[PDB]
Amino acid sequence: LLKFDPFGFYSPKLLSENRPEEAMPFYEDYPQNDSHWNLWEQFPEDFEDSNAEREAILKSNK
Amino acid sequence: KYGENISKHRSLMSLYDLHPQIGYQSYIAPNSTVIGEVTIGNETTVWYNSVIRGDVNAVQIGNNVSIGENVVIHTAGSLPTGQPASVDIGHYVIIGSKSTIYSCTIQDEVVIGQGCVILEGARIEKGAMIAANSVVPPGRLIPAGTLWAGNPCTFVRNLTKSELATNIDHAKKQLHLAQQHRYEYLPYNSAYLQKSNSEEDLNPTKYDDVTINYNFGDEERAQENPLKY
Amino acid sequence: GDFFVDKYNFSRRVVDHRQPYDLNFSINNPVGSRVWFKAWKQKAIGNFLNLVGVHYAFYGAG
Amino acid sequence: HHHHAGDQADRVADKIIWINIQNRIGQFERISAFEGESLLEALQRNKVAGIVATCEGGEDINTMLEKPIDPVTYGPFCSSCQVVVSNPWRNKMGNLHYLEERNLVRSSYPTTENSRLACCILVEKWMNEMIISIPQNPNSVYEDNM
Amino acid sequence: FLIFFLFFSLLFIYYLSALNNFFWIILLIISIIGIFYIISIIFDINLFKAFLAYSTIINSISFILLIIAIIF
Amino acid sequence: MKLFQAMWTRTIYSIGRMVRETGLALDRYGCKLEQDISCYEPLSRHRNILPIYDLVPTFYHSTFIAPNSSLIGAVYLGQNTVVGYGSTLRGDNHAIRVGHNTVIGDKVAISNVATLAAGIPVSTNIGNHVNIGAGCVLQSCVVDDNVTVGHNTVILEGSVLERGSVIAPNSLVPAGRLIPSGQLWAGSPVRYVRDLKEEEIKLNLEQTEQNLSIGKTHKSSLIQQEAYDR
Amino acid sequence: RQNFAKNITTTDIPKDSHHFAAKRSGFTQTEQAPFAYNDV
Amino acid sequence: FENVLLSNRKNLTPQESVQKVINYALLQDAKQRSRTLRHIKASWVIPALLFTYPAWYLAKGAVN
Amino acid sequence: SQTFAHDSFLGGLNLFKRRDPRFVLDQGERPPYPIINSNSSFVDVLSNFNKADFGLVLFSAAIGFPLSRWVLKGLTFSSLNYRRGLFSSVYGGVILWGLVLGFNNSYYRLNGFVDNGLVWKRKERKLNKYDFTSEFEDNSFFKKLRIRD
Amino acid sequence: VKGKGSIRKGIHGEGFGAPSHAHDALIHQIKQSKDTMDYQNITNEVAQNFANH
Amino acid sequence: YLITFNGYSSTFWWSHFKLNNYSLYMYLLVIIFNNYFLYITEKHIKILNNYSIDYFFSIINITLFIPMIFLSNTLFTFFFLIELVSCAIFYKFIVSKISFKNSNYKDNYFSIFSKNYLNVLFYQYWSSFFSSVMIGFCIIYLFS
Amino acid sequence: LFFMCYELLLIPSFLIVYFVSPSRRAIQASLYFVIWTQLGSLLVLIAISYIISITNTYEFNDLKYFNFTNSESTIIIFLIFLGFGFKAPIWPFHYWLTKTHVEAPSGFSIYLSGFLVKTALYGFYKFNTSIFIDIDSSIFIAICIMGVVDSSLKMWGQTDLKKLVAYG
Amino acid sequence: LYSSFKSQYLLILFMTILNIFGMYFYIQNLRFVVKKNKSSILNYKNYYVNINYSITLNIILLNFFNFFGILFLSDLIIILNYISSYIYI
Amino acid sequence: MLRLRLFDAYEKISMTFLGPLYRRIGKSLAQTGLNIQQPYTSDDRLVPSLRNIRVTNKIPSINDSEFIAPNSVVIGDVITKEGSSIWYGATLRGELGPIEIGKQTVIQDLVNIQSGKQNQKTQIGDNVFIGPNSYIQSSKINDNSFVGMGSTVSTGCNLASNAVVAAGSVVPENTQVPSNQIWAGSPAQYLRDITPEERQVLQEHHQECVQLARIHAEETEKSFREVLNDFDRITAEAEYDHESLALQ
Ligand SMILES: CCCCCCCCCCCCCCCCCC(=O)OC[C@H](COP(=O)(O)OCCN)OC(=O)CCCCCCCCCCCCCCCCC
Ligand SMILES: CCCCCCCCCCCCCCCCCC(=O)OC[C@H](COP(=O)(O)OCCN)OC(=O)CCCCCCCCCCCCCCCCC
Ligand code: FES
Repeated sequence: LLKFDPFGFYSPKLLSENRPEEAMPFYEDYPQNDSHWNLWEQFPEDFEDSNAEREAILKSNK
Repeated sequence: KYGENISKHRSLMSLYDLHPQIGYQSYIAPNSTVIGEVTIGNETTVWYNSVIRGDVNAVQIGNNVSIGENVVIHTAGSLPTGQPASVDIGHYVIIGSKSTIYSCTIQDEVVIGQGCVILEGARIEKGAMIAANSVVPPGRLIPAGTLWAGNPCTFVRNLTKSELATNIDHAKKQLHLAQQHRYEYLPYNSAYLQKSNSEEDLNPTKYDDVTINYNFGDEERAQENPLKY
Repeated sequence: GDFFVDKYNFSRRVVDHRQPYDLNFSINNPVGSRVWFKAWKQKAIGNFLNLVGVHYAFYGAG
Repeated sequence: HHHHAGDQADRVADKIIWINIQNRIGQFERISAFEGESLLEALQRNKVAGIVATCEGGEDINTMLEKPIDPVTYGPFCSSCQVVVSNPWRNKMGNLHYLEERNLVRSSYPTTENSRLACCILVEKWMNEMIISIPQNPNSVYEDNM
Repeated sequence: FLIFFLFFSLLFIYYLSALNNFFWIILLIISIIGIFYIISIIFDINLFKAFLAYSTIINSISFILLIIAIIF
Repeated sequence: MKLFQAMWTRTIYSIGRMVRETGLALDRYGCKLEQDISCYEPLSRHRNILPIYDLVPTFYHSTFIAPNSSLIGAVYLGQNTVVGYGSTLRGDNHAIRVGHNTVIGDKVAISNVATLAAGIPVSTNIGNHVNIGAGCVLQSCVVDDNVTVGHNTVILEGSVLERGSVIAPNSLVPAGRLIPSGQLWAGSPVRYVRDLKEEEIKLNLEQTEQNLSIGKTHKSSLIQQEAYDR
Repeated sequence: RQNFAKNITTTDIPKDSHHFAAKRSGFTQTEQAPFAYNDV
Repeated sequence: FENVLLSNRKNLTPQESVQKVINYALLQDAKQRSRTLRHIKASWVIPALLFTYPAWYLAKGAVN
Repeated sequence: SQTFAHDSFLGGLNLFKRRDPRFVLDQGERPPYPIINSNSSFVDVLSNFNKADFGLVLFSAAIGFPLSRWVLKGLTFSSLNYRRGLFSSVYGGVILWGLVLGFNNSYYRLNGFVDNGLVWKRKERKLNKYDFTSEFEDNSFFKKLRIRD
Repeated sequence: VKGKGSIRKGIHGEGFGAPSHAHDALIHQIKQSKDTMDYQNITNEVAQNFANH
Repeated sequence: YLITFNGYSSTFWWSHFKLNNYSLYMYLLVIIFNNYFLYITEKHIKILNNYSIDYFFSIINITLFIPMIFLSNTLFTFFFLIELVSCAIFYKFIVSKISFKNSNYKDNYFSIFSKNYLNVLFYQYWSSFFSSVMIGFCIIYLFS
Repeated sequence: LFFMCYELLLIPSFLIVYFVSPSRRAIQASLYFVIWTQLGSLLVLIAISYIISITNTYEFNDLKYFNFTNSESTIIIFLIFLGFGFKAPIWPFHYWLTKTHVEAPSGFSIYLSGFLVKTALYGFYKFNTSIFIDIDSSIFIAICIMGVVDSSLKMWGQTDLKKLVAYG
Repeated sequence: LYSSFKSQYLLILFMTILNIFGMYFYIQNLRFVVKKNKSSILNYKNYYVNINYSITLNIILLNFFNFFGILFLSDLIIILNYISSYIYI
Repeated sequence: MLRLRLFDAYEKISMTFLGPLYRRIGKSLAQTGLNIQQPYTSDDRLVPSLRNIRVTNKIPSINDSEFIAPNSVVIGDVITKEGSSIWYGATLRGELGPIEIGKQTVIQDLVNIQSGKQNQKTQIGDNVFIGPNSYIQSSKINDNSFVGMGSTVSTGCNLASNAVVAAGSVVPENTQVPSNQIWAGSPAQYLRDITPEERQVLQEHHQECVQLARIHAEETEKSFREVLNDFDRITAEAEYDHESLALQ
């Protein structure tokens, strides 16, 4: 209980959230709150998301 | 003998009344090959460039199985212990890419790492995990809910219920990817329209009596699998 | 020949090798023709030889 | 298993329970089973003849293979997985469940006092070298021949 | 159900309605005996086609009760 | 307006799919009426360029793509990139980006995991002048610049191979690992072996350039035999 | 299981990249490979 | 627009190069996810606009 | 409601025009049209054959061909001779059914059940007290199926 | 094997049943000795048939 | 034919059959349901063929005569119509397929005894016999 | 329409218990819930059938313009009380509630105890208020008080918190 | 409803007994539908499961008239009462 | 017979008129639907046969092989002897170095025979079995050698006659594998001398694989009409009674 710190305010928490083992996949850690009341991913308004890579490659091939 | 421009490869092939069977929502990649008596389950995804030979013995595969690319599954015909030498794969089995399966039993919720060789007589029990680039020696038992790694594989550590549920969830995620890949294919093959008429096509040297058509009643049959012949 | 449009052969045609064995039999010729009459006479004579009393009781009584 | 880190895997041959069978044609078989499975599952995996297994192991919840058997269980749903066990392992099994006995006595073919239902038998380590006989079981419905 | 049982009911309703003074008691006795005879039996079967047949039988007894109410 | 354009695109795509299905069904029906069997030929359905709706593979024409390879979904190949025979690049989940002058061996499977933690890209990014041996399995990795990967090597998700690194054949880089620059790593659990020398670096660069030239020769030979598109 | 996107676009995750320093030299023949991502 | 992956990053330390590649990959993944979400949400609004009034017509005709 | 003129080739379509959904009339109910021969014999019905019944036979012949083909669409493992024989038998059966329909139409015209070119001196006076169909039929296709609205 | 369903062929001969099935001693005797019985061999099947009778 | 049918509410062929609206509606309803079930049966038979021509010919004979029961104006003609229908139903039960092609290769050199066919025939035959004799006795005593 | 809307609450509830519940024992709990609540629904169905057949109407004012005899009113009140007490639940018809609450998912257990039983109460109130009943309600009062006592005396012997809340 | 209209309380009681017993007889099998995994009950034609679209459409129509058939039962009642009205007139 | 004449006339009309008309309309509709769906779609192609690919003057000599998979890849100077088998997904690149496959040699599924050096002959002897998912690199594999599935024979390896590499083993570069010895492990090391029983097992495995390749060659090399006849035969067997089987 003393070392328990899942939110990383007292014990620093990796963005990777865990060190994967040399025999396990890099699965995320289960969150403390498993709520599924999540919206779709929120992007900022006026977000430029055009497929610039594909457009550039097509321009080169054109 | 082997000189032609159009490939003769068929994804599903029979061998002397050994007909493969495939369940609903199962995606066999057109680049993949399934031969002999192979019973694929419902919602099973065999990815590209994978070979499944149920020729010398049958191969039963569970429902939510995901077989990766470059995976060779084949049977041995006989085992030293007298057990059935047929591949029996559990219902939520994630076989990693470039894997080899040689007439072994794999129970449900089993994860096989990429580049793993599971030899003859091996029994991977329910919930087990084999890390990538590992070889299970022939006739070896992997206890249920255990994590192994090595060549030959050695016990690493027991698996928690969270890890087991994570593997189960990873098994279920491939379904919608297979749905997208299926949706990219129309039920009617359009490749026949791109060929040129041949003398054999226009002038059949031999004729056969009219029998039941292989597509009889297909106007009433749902086109659930677009890759069906 | 081969009438390709884009990639589709509009003249694509593979003649079916599955035909009834009696496709060109004499009995399948239009009724009233000499070939059909020959085949039908043979069939009727064979049936009468197999069924003398049946033919008598059916056609003669009819 | 109580495996330790770095321990090698154990042989399947060392974990095999042997069932010696007398088939209806009076022929001696030797099949392999694993603890935790049912005798019906072992017999069907080994393609053992004589077991009709019309209901195919009964219900999937509150099964007869659980320890202890749930009181709300429906028990076996036919009398087609009948195997006559030998005396030692039959005594070790104990007394019949009431539903299993009801299904055994409601069989069109004669039974014995050592008769058990295969899908009601859970394979255990003490069932090694266990002798059973499998005379031909009755066919219940029109689809037993389908 | 559509022919045999329908003609059964019409025998009690239409064709032999003048004999309903004797039909009612026989139908009531048969209905009571069937209800109190099959309630236990429908719960000792273990076959799909037996389930279908007993569904048919239960519906037949219900409709016999209905025609008893009709001939009143 | 962007959602309206997406709706219009999907509506037009669905109308085209309906028209194509109707046409194929009509052709099959005429095939039936003609007593024809051309419609029943079990020709292979494999497509080396399989777009997942809007995830269309994109590559420069300088690339060599094996006819039996399978580029699915969002794949982005740089100039002169060589793709081996039987190699699969599944961009159905996330993009698979490959740099200029990169060689991918035969029977190489590259894919992406569903999700990863924060700061870890779920896309398989491969730098320029990378050489990948045959029989490799890459998952959501980041290989940067002139990296040599031995054959039968498995790179797991979250792995980062830095510029100028060599991984010996029949090895496995585990998930979330880092291979420092200018080092040789070997073994299924990858262990450090030695720092790369100038001779080794030059030999690896020469070998990957030779592989690029061999890929160009393969494309030239396949075009002549009518086994290559365009 | 959770399936949301950790790599949000509305803002940048506040991180400290200096707390953990990945090893880059002096590896032994039996040591494990370092970890690529060490931001906290 | 500059393609960081298809660029001359050899004038930097390997850590800087891999960090730039990671940042570029994250940005392009965000853009791709935005496009995929836009296309997915299009699969909702079209059925909502097209078939909702037929469904309401059916319900109204059946009820009142 | 108007009916197709009898003794034409569309007189058999009057069989599909019914003023009431009843199968038959009552015992003492007068038929819609004057009776020509209530005690009709088989040869009386044959003599009363006309263009309406011939048109019914022609309609059976025209619609019987696609129906026979549809029946044959389920035939397998059959030679060409048996296929042609089965088609001929089915087509002859449909034409015989058309002959039966024409015979029925002639019998009805004899009995006055359908239009026979005759009208009663005084029409039966009926009050359409219960009427759920007049407004529906006057604004729909079904005005052609119900006689006298 | 063509025309024999799931029955397979090994090296020194061809099987008489599906893989992992039960070899019948009576079938082996019939196939090997087509009509030759040196003596009326009383097997378990014959003894059980006599007992049933 | 039923839709275009016309006539008087009366009894035809020596009052052995009744042509009235209710009997004709019962005839039509029986035929309509027979058509629905035959349509579904065809859709099923295009999936897997476990039935022969004789089975569906027996079904054909049932559907032809089973609506004629509702036209009966007498218990005599009704008894004979149900005798014909019971013979057709016995015919249908007779032509059920006995053996199938299955993946059960364990029974090729052993005798498995399935008795459902004989049980069906026995019970149908004896129920028909008892019903027929009781209906005949009832007819004889109703004539009295 | 009142009776039908009362009757439409069974299928979604059984579907929630049968498919959303994680416990393996919840299948039998769903069966018990269905059979008990449907026996109560059958009793209420008999009562409403009496009401509709005797006075051919569907309006409470039309019920106000009609009087039921003593026997008919007694039968109606007994039937409605017993049915809505099957759904209430009342002693001894709370076995289904105990089993379901122990085995149902927590969300449905919140919804089952919180709301549906109140729909049963509303149905009973609407049915009994519109009909003149001349019998003594002491039997029904005794049944309700016996239910209260029986539920209260069993709270000490419950080590399961959800079953204790069910008894409450 | 008709038994109450005909004033048959005993017949109503026996109908209720039969209905409740048969109802548990039917819903008892709903417990058996729980399976540890998805089943394989479809015939295989051309190496894939044969799903008959015509039978599926028939089941769709029957399901519509089974779920929402109470909304349209009045027309069936009218048709059946009209048919039955000919029995004595 | 007027009915039969009408039947024949409509058969001729339907075929010779409706067939071509419906086919033309369907092809036009399919083409325009494909055009509408572009570019967010793909169409079925004609998959090239890559099992006889030549490079400049390097032309395969594989006509003696008893089985070559339709989806296998054989490029360049690859010379195989009589009875050779190359299975599904295998890749033999003779441009990077000559490949010499011996008599009765089995190269199983997804085996990559690729030369590490620019021009080095990869010489596999007679009666040699190579397991699936193997990787052979510029090696000399002598006669009657066994290579297990998932095995990697490196650049300089020399496998003597009757040498066994266990499945999953990776032979190090320049490693000489002696005769009648079994090696195993990711660093391949001498495991044990092979017993005669295991030798017989390996011989039977090789003969079984040779005959299985013969069967697969019989199956995979069927023409389109033969494949259609096989499909019809399978669908007929799906509905054949025991009486029909007895008749056959
Ligand atoms: C700028 C160009 C724009 C083009 C827009 C679309 C134009 C459509 C042109 C249609 C031309 C029709 C020509 C005559 C066809 C008559 C129908 C026919 O022959 O149907 C029979 C056939 C039966 O098929 P089946 O039972 O499945 O048997 C398969 C056998 N192997 O049935 C079939 O094979 C099925 C195909 C029938 C095709 C006609 C159906 C028309 C229905 C009305 C239009 C609805 C919209 C369809 C397209 C979607 C548009 C969003
Ligand atoms: C403005 C408009 C412009 C134009 C728009 C476009 C064109 C519109 C075209 C409209 C329709 C045209 C129809 C053409 C004729 C159709 C004939 C027909 O379907 O008849 C049905 C039949 C007629 O009934 P009826 O005449 O009363 O019966 C004989 C009485 N002598 O009825 C019967 O057979 C009734 C049978 C009653 C008994 C069975 C049914 C009730 C019991 C079962 C209920 C349902 C259960 C499922 C049954 C099986 C369903 C498959
Ligand atoms: S198989 Fe049914 S009781 Fe065991």
